[PDB]
Amino acid sequence: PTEIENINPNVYDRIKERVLTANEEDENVPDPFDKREIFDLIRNINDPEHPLTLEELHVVQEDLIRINDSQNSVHISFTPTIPHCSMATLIGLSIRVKLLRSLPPRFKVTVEITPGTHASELAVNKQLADKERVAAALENNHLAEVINQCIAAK
Amino acid sequence: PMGALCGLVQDFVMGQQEGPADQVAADVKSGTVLQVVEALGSSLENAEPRTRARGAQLLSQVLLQCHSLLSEKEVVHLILFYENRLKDHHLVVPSVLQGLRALSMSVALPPGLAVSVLKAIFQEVHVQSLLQVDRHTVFSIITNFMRSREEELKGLGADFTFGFIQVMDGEKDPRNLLLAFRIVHDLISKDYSLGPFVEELFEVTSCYFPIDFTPPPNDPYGIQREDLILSLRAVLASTPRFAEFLLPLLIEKVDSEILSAKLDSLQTLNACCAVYGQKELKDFLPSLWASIRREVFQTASERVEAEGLAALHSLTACLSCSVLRADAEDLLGSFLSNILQDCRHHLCEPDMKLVWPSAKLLQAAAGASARACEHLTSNVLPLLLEQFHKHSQSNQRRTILEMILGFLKLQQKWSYEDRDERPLSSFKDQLCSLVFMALTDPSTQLQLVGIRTLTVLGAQPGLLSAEDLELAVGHLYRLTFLEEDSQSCRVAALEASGTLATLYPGAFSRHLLPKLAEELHKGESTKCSRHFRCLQALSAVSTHPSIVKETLPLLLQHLCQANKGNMVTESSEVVAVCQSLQQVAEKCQQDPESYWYFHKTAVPCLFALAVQASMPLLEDEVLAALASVIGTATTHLSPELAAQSVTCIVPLFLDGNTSFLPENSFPFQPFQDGSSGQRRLVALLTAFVCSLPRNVEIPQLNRLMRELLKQSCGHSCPFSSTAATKCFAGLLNKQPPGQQLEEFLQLAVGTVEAGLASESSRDQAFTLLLWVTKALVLRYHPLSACLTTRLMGLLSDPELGCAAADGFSLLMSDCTDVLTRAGHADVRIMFRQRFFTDNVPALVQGFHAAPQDVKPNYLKGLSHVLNRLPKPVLLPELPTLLSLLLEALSCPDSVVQLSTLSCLQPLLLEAPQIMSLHVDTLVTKFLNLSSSYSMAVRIAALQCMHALTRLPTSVLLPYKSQVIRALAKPLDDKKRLVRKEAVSARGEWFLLGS
Amino acid sequence: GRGRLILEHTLQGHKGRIWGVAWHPKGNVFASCGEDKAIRIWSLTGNTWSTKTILSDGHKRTIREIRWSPCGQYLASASFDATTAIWSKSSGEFECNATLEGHENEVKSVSWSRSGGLLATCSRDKSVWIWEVAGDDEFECAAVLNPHTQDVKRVVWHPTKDILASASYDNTIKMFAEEPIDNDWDCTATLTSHTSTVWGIDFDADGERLVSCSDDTTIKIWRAYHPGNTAGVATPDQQTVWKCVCTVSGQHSRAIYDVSWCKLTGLIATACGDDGIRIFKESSDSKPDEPTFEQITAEEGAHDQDVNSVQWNPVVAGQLISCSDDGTIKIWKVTE
Repeated sequence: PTEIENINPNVYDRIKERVLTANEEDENVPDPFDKREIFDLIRNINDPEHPLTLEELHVVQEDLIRINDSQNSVHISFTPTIPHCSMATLIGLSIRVKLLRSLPPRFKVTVEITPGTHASELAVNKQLADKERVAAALENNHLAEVINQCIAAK
Repeated sequence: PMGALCGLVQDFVMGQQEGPADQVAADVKSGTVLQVVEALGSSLENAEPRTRARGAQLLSQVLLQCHSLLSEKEVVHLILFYENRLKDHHLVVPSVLQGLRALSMSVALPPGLAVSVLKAIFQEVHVQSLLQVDRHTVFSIITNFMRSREEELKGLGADFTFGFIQVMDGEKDPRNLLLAFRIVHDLISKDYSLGPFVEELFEVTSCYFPIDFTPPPNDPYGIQREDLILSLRAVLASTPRFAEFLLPLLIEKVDSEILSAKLDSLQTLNACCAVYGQKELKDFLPSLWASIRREVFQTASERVEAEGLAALHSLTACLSCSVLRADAEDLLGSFLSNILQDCRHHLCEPDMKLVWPSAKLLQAAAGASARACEHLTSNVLPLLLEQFHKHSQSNQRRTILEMILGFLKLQQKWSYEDRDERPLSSFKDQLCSLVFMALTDPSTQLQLVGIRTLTVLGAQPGLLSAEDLELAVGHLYRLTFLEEDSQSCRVAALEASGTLATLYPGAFSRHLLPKLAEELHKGESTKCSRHFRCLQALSAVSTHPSIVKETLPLLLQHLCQANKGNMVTESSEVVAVCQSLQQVAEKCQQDPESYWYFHKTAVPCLFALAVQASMPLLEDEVLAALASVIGTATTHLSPELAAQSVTCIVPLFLDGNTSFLPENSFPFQPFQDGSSGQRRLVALLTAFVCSLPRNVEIPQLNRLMRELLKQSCGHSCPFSSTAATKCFAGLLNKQPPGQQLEEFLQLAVGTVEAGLASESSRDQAFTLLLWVTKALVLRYHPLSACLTTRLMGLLSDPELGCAAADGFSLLMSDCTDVLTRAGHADVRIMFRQRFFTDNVPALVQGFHAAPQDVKPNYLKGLSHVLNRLPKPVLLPELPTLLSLLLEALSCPDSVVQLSTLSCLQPLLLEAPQIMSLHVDTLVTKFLNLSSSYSMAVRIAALQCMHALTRLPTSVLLPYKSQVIRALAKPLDDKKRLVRKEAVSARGEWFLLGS
Repeated sequence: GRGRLILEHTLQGHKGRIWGVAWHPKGNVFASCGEDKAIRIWSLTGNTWSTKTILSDGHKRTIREIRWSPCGQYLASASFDATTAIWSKSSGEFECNATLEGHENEVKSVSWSRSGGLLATCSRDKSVWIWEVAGDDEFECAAVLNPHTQDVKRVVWHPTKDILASASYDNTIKMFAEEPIDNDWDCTATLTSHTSTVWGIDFDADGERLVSCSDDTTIKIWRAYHPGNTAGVATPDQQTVWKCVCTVSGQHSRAIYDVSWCKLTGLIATACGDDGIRIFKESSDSKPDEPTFEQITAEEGAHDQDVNSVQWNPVVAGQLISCSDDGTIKIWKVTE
């Protein structure tokens, strides 16, 4: 819960970017995969219905991403806009397609709805975890076209 | 013959018109007019209207070709006949008016006849009922008489303009509309007598106004919209006789919600203000500004905004000129205050969205006349100052100041008198407090705006309090010292430091130079960024000659205090001192005395160097930056001062004379001894002698170059020998084509080939060859033809082959130290084209006819050329050359790999049809290189794999499958950036097909 | 483990992911399907495996599974284009003679009965179709069943009898038997122990047991209990009931997409999403009511991506084949 006499307009202000890690990577030393790199892969994915990114709508957040480079595991928790949003599966699917194209095949990606943030979270998580149904969905030309529109970088 | 003439008639009437049209004209050209009009009279006397109309049209077609060559006794008769036939005939009139147009183009007619010619046509024929083409003929008859006989048409009085008023009442065609506008404009331009018809004349023109259109059947033929809108501006703005009529129309138009209209009305208003004045707009002057202000707030079109602000400008300008005209009373300066009072409450309003456009308006009216702004600023400033102190928020204070800033600039723009300074003095001390407030605020933006105002108040001719200068300088030092801020605030303060320094140099010698002198020895006895601040601070203030006379000894003293203590070890910080000196010399080249003083301390600079050789400290490379500093001193030099310093420097190297330099160095032969120290010092000569004006007038060029050649290769030093070649070539390039230059070349090719003969020092001879061929290449001197094709042979030599590649690479790039466009070294821009053309046959032929072992040396050279010429010329030779550029990627050298990749990347996006023919070998080479040891190489290779997507889908599709599989490996690359590039590349490769 | 799994061959014929592989009943030929919409028939000549025929244009979308008829004559392919193609070598070359349509969505699985006259398909439309084969090239639908509430993943016929088993996205397995008086198909029993999608199923040699692998990272052994059974298990209905008598857990990191039970050795192989192939053998002293299965050998890095299918060889004991999303087909030889 949050107070009514106290409201913090600063959240509008809180969105920022910092992509300066080059010095550490300048040498020949390997650079582990981290939360920041995955977040940079999904923060600018466009919402299917609105002219804003998943980051601007707080659908994806850096601290909702868990990753272990050595154990080849990536977990993404995304909060769809409103609990009865019928686009939750589409949004998570665009996240999957982006990570599927951008991540090494050794990485096992899990994309789930943030717990308690959607009425049908169990059913959506089950669809996104079924690799056969995800593949069959990508063979839908209209669906793949909308996904490509969300994944496009501009 | 009359039989032939009668026949031509009948043939025309029967429909064989074209032959007779020209054949009757031919009979006219040779033969008579009266015979043909009598033959045609019979055919025209026939009862059928088409039998009259056809005859008349073939009469006019004749009269049009005959033109001038017509008797006065014929012109009268013809015009009379035409009048009678037009009076009697219906739908025959078009043929008649074409003949009247023909008759209006002759000049041998009586005065009364000419006047009646048109008077009768507009009293008889109704223009609106007539066809578009025929209306064009009627209008052109007018314009004809409006050219041939003005005195008659003017003598007709105002009833001519009235008659024309009715002919042009209703006319929709654009083609004639421009004609009608011309007639109106000429009725105004020439002093044609307009009677009570001023109203009537404006009435017809006024109605048409904004609508713009294009015609579907004839689009380019149909003269476009802006053509018509401009012709109307011309007529509606030609007279102030239209004022009491046009201004109410334009206001009517501006207040209408159609945007195209809103525009044309202000564009016209601006054109009117060029020929209006005080009285014509006086009655409607209050209403007009309400409309201008209106649209400056409301409108979203910035071109509307701009034109309306231009309107308020030209308006107040028109009112400021008439303050001198009206000797009795001025009702013009009252309008300015009527604006002020109407937006005072709007500015005072705490809302910041409303405040900016009204300030834009006040600035537009102020920047119209010095008289206007001296009223406006003096009235506006106290309100802006009051509102500055009322608002405690930062962004508000920044905007308020940015608004004040404009007014201040405008004050400096026109007024130069002591009059505008008098009310400004009342606000002077109040303004400074705002400037210093903007500098103290933690805002970066507010600071920058304060700096912007500081320079503007500094620019001011009007006197300012001395204390403020003391304060301001202190503030500037605080802003140049603090680094917790973003770099921008620092640079802004440094630039302003120089700007104000040229105005008031005492202020910076009083409150900045001592502070920095103290800070110098406070770090002399984390450390580098502290040094940067003050060194650059002394560099940036070095704008006034007095300051230069102070900052130079301080920097040289810091340089001669660096060798005594522990500062020589840090070669980086010594380089920084030189960098600042080079920047001061760079500033001194403006004022002649300034660079004269700097050059007389270029001497102690070389002294501090000679001493370094006399002892047995500075790092070998630090010297090069010192030499670049010396070079910046030498250029821009008085020819007499140049001779003076040459006769001090050249003596020192050549004979060891150190007379000019101070005694401490005396405790010396660089040329014939063999001592390493003195040989190192040659590179300062490279900077000097080779950075002199074209008219060098050197005293002993022959001996110096003679010594240089032996020094260049005989010593065989790692870098000292090269400095000699660098210098020799630097001076050789600059040398004019005198009978000496060829001797210098004889000695150059001599020592070169001689060193190439001896086993012991091939590289020394090679470097000299390189620099000599370069100097002659940038000159396009014929001997470079041989020497470059000498370096062509050396590509096959095992010892020097890699050195031959290095040489080609050097020839391909401009270098800072030797020969520069601003270093007074002669160069022509087109050398890459000239060099490339010669190179391709030699290198391509050499590559194919080269043995397996020393075959890739030729490609290394070709690449160092091709990639360094990213030019148009690379495209037309690409079909032959790309085959090699692809095999250039397979070279093991990382520099070659990088250069060839960097060059190939845009080619894919500029000329893809030529590239798409080599896709298989393109993708194979790129994917091979996206897995090399070098990080940068992999990044480039991936960017080219990402660029390959730009080619047509058709050629890419058979590769998508294999490509994606391969691109999986770089996704798991050790470095972060190579993963970023793989992300982009693969992502694009996935969207290839749908 | 005491046992070892040895890689014999690696084949990279397809472009993209490879979904299914299937042994010819003679064990000297196998087929493979994948994302490339093509079927490849692989024959063994000497010591080298090679593609003898390539089948294209048979399906417009991805081919999920292919299954050989008990006769070496015909091949069936289930694809995402809602069709099931039947291939036959009537012209001396394999051609598509018949096409089975009817499913509304993508067809996930095919299977042939032991006799070879019954063919079963299942799709994402939650349905299971059963077809009859009158003569060559002709097929007649016997029944359309909609018992499953979700996507049906696999269909497998009984080795000894004409019983059909189906695994579904609804976490359940369903048995199908034909009713004696009317000769109409109906659902026999429902097996509910998995907590997530059941991907694969396979019968024991005799057919009284069944493996099932699931998305819950576990495999389960099901035992058929007839009415009047010796155990204390009672059947309220006349039909036989199946019971989860064993659950192997903690052995797999991710979803298990396929499982194969060899009819020659009794070994069980699993194809997991952690790129690992695991071999299980029943213990010597395992009880028929609480069997214990132990992992004798495994190759955790069997593929570079998810292992989609594993199939034992019906003729050669201990020879396993597998395919994966890395685009590779691997033939293995296990030695206990």
